Amino acid sequence: MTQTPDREKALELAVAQIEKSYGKGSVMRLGDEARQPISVIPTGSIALDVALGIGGLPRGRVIEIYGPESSGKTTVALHAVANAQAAGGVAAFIDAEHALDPDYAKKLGVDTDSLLVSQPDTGEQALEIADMLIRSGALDIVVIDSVAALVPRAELEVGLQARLMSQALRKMTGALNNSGTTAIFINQLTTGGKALKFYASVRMDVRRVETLKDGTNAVGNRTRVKVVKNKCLAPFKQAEFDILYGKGISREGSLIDMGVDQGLIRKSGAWFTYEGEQLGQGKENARNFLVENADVADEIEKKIKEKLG
Ligand SMILES: Nc1ncnc2c1ncn2[C@H]1C[C@H](O)[C@@H](COP(=O)(O)OP(=O)(O)OP(=O)(O)O)O1
Repeated sequence: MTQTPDREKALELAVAQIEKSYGKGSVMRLGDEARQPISVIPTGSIALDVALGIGGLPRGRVIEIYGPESSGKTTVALHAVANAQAAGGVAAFIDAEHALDPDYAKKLGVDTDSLLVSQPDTGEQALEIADMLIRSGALDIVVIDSVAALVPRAELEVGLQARLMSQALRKMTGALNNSGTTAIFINQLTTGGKALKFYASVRMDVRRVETLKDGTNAVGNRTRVKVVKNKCLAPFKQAEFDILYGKGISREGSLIDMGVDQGLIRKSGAWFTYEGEQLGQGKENARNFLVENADVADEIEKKIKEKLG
């Protein structure tokens, strides 16, 4: 063929139909401008929020946060919870690991007192209780800690967990689209993950990069999240942030990094300057600066969201 102009129109149609038959996000161009939804649960890391393209987690979708032991998964999830609550939303936690430490959760901004916690007796029950809560249309965000831990009733008394997820997720997936409840599934390191991989609209890969140090010992860790699946925005985008031991995700920390990576914060050797005055000498001070000077911190957050979306 020798075509050229009529191609960008035929393709356009193709896409358009693919879009309508299988839903928005069925095909995209990695370079495409992300759609901008109304509601979205911020993750608490401006970087991860943009890597997600929509500023936060989508609603009414199943999210999957997988990765190895102590990567930041539960942290990231607990944050998405602390934000859903901040907006006056109610959350639930389906515990099948019995490892949730509220003291920490509270420090992140979680209204632990109002947190609906469940601890099922079988993997089926877990999803059932999940579904039932979901359908009430009262929940905003539901976190199910560990897919690996939802053992079927049978085993508790041959690919059972696989079938279990499949069915469970088939049913649950519809109720979510109609309730606007986003559900997060934590995954270790794949059992029933085989299907979750497909039902999931967003799939994040969290891994621990470096053990953040500063003179003394490791006061935190540098986490790297990679969205390997994103049906709401072009996928394959990654982000890095710091989780300080006991503190969680350093918000300001992202403000700085994301700040300089957008020309909003100058770096003149150890010094972090922001449109005139100085923030501090050394990322930590800069960090500390923003944490006690919330006002400006918010200013920087606002300006990056104004510069991208
Ligand atoms: N109660 C706590 N107090 C202080 N730091 C904590 C606490 N819980 C977790 N962390 C810190 C230490 C770890 O480096 C980091 C782990 O994040 P986390 O979200 O708990 O990872 P994860 O959920 O992927 O792994 P895990 O399998 O251990 O549950 O957070």
